[PDB]
Amino acid sequence: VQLKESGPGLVAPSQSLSITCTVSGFSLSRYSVHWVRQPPGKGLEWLGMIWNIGSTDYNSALKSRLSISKDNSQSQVFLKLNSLQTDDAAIYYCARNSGFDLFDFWGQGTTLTV
Amino acid sequence: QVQLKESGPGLVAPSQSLSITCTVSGFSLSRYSVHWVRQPPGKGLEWLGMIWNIGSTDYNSALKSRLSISKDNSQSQVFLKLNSLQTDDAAIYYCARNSGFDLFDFWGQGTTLTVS
Amino acid sequence: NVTINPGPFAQTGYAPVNWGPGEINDSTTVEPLLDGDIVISKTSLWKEMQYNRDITIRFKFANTIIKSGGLGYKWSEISFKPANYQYTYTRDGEEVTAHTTCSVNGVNDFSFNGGSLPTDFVVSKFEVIKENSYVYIDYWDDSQAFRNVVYVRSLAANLNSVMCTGGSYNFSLPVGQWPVLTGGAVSLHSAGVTLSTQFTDFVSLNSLRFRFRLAVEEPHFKLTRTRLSRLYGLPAANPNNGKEYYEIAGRFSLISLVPSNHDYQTPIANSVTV
Amino acid sequence: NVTINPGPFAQTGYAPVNWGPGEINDSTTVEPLLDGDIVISKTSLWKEMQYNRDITIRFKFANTIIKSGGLGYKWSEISFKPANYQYTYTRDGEEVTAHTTCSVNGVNDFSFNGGSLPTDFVVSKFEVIKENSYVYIDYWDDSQAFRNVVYVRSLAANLNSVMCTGGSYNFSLPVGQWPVLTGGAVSLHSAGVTLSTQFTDFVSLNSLRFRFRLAVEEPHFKLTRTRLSRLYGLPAANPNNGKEYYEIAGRFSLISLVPS
Amino acid sequence: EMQYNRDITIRFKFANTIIKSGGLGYKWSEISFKPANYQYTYTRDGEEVTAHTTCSVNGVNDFSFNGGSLPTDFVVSKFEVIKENSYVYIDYWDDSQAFRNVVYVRSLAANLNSVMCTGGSYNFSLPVGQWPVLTGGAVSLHSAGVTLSTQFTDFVSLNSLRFRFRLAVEEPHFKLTRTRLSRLYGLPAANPNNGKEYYEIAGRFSLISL
Amino acid sequence: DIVMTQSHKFMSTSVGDRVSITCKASQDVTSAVAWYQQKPGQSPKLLISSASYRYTGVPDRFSGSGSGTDFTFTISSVQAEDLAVYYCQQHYSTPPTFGAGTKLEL
Amino acid sequence: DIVMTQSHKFMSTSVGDRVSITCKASQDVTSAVAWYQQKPGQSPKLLISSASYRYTGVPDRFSGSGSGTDFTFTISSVQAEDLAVYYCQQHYSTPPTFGAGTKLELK
Repeated sequence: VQLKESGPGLVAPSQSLSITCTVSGFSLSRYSVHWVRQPPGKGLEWLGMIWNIGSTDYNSALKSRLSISKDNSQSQVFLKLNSLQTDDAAIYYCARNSGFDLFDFWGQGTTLTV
Repeated sequence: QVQLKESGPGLVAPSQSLSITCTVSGFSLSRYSVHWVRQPPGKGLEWLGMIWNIGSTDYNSALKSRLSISKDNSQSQVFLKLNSLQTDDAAIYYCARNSGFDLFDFWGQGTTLTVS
Repeated sequence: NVTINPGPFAQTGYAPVNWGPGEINDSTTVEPLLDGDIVISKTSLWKEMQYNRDITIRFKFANTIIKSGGLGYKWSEISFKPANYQYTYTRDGEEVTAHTTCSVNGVNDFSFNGGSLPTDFVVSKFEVIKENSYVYIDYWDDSQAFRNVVYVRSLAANLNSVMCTGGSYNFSLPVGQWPVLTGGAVSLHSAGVTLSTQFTDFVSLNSLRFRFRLAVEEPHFKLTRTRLSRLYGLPAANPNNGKEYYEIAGRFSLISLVPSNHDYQTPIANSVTV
Repeated sequence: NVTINPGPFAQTGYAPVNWGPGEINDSTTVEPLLDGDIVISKTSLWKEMQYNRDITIRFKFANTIIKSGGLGYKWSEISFKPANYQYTYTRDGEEVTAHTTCSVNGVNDFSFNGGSLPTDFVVSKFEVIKENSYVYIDYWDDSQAFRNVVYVRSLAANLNSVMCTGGSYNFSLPVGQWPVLTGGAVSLHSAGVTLSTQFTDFVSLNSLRFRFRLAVEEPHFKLTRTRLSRLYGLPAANPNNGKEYYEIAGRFSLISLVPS
Repeated sequence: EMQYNRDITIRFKFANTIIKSGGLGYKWSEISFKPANYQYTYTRDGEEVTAHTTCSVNGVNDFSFNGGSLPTDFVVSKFEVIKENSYVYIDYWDDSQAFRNVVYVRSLAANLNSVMCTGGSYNFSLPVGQWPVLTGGAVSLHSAGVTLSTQFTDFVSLNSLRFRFRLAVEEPHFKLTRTRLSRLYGLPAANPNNGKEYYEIAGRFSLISL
Repeated sequence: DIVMTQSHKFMSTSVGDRVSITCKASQDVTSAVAWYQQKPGQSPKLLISSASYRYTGVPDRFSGSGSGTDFTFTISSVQAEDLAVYYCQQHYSTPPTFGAGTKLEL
Repeated sequence: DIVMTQSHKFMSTSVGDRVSITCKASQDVTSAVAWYQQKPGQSPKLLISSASYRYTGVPDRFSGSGSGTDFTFTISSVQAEDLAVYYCQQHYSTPPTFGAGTKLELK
């Protein structure tokens, strides 16, 4: 199994954002994926989850601002965040789920500059 | 106990409609099904149509397109309608219950029809 | 390149399925080793329709026999097991293929103890179905009707009764006379239908289950050379009694949903030329 | 561009249901006498939707034991039996009531025979479950989601695991030493969910069935005063071990076709 | 002004490209047309003549079916189909006196009879489920003008005559089974040749080379 | 469809004498036959439900038999109450279909 | 929502001496608490999946305990590559919620 991210790295306020997590070794029709981020020098958080079936679940606060999507054809997953701030700057991770909300394998993690 | 009673005009004219009402008793129409048959004078008997326990209905091919079977579960009464009848359609009509596949168990008294 | 635009209503529909058998009642045996809200799609069209078709069902029982260790006089188990069958019959329309899978539930378990010697004869369990028990005959078909059993609103089957009779089975003892198990009949009367879908990771495997109630009828079943006598039921020794298949025949009506070939959404001017 | 259906649309809908339990693997025992086409409704308007919510499954097993007549040393059955539970809990600021039923299939039955004298201890059937068995738990609720489970397309559930361990049963012999059964434990992992409907005459009767897969764990279980060998599994003697409820937590997502 | 005018026998066959998208076998992307060549020998005027003919299409219509975003469901994003709007172009090269002196012409024309082209049946290969098919479709070709043109084949440039053909749609319907689509009209690009090697057109062409 | 026939149409049978009747089918009906009795001024009644089954309350003298195509209905003693018409139904297919109707005479 | 806290942000132990950490919860999460480890320049890893169960291959010198509200994580002997941050998760509710992140320093 290998989870790799890919993103811009530098962005401007009041704009969009798109990251893509490319998976290999496991099928996205047998597992689910989670997105998390780490405000610099602060506790880690849950952002959203995309299930095995196609349904998605979001964090309450950023519900209004994000979309999560996937494509079994590209064996990839992707997230979009819009109308960002300075506070939204952090390092972003995509992870796999095994049980209820246990994270098993993680990616390298891209850092963001706004 | 169970009782099946019919009710109909008795006399009718060609090129007209027809309506008959089997009034069941002692058994729910949501637990059983009902069949319509008739016996033209002499000769033998036929099958006309059947109304199921759930609401679906099945008809006989020869008389198809002329028959109309329906019921009201709360009224405990089935009703059949035949239109555009002829002299050949004259017969005694009998509503009957079904137990297995097509076994008839209890029958009504049977009304006789005259067309002229 | 003209581009035919999509219409307002969504084209959602049935989900992929594979027709198969259901669960079963099973139990193994261990012998000792010593002796002694979000919206995912837009609006879509669906209409309720009636499919009334004839159903012919052919079934066959199966049996399993397990003898214990030692001199070989005594048996450990004689019981039922699922069995499958396939065939082709003719609806008035065409020929259709069919599969079936029988099974039981609520079975009664009898035993007999001839003695505590190595030579004496004991059978620790032989099963028998009876009043309380039931029989479930699952079914799937190739016709058009079975393609629309998903999303069913109502379903009712009118079926005939059948009689199953017991054959005979001979206990091969190393030495001495051979006792025998013989007869026993039960008669199936229809009860309601059951549908079921198992949601595994990518296929909705599904199945029906025709239930069937039982009543007891003569002949009796008997074990020869012993005190057990004249008890009612269908032993598991030889249920088929030399017949390839028992049959049930009757009608079934279903009221279900169907994707609406509504006929309005069409590219304008889809017609022959003029 | 394409033509569009504009007329007034008809009102088909869900059909009356009553939520309840499913079938169950059962078997009695008889003991010796002595001791020696037509369109029913018009075009309508439907829609597909998500219902994703949390869940707390609380359950508890049940056992049956029966003795055989005589001196009182012979048991004929130490077996399992379905059990029911009714509870309440909170989910996103809503109190839901709920009912649960626990049955077991795939059982592996055992036996011991200490001898044939009238006095010898004997147990003809005590059943355990040990990696060749499944526990099936049925659940119904009072929320809105369960109202719209009719006509479902896909359901999935991410649920935590729960370890169940055995207690101890002290067999009562009229005279002499009392042997005892003690030990055993299994872990219940999740597997596929099932939905089953029964079209009886009156009204449809449906049932949900979460299906769990067992895996054996320590401690080992044993029967004293005999030669049974430290086997592994969950003995059906005292499965819940003085705990009122075992519980599992999780989340379930269903994708259902709801009337629009 | 040396005049050449001859009987003529055209032969041809379409060809399609199918491209599926990745895994699980459900979601196709394109079912389109593409040009196609055929070579043959026939006898006319008591002489044996070899020929090479290439068929292409323009004005094609694009249809689509989207069964949903959920993975398992069936999807085909673009299958082309021909109708009254579209035009066919078939080009012909022969091996005789005439088609050596077909450059520098003063007048071209031709009288050609007509033909019918019918669809076949394509079977989508789903891993699990019942296989939806694509069947039906008809169309009839009726002649139009002639022009000069050149077709390039096997690294040898060649000088030939290009016939245009207008279309008229006709029955049977074309339909996707196991879906709501049904009773559409035209010729889809799944199996147009229908196992038939060659449709053939016959007639005569008039030419006054200079 | 299914088609059935009866041997006779009227049969002279004395009181207290054994009597049998047969009706034939065209296709193969394994064991699905029924027998109805219609007295004058009465509605038909069900006496047989299978190849040789007896419905509840039917008198003992009556019985039936047959398998495959040929099927028969037998009484041991005729009695005054037994003077009536008797029909044979088939129920192994979609259109239930009766026979012509053969009866008795004293 | 769910809320968690960890006692200190630094805990100091020489190679070979017991480490012991605690994190409290804002409700009675029944045995559903996990523990992650993040080394410098590394992505977090899963060590103690349920309050006590150790996931897959992790050394034995790790272990955990606790029930109800209070939960703890204990190492018996320290090594040189254990200097890392450790987080405690809670998995009995919709928003998985980590702690702040407490780590170790060497003497």
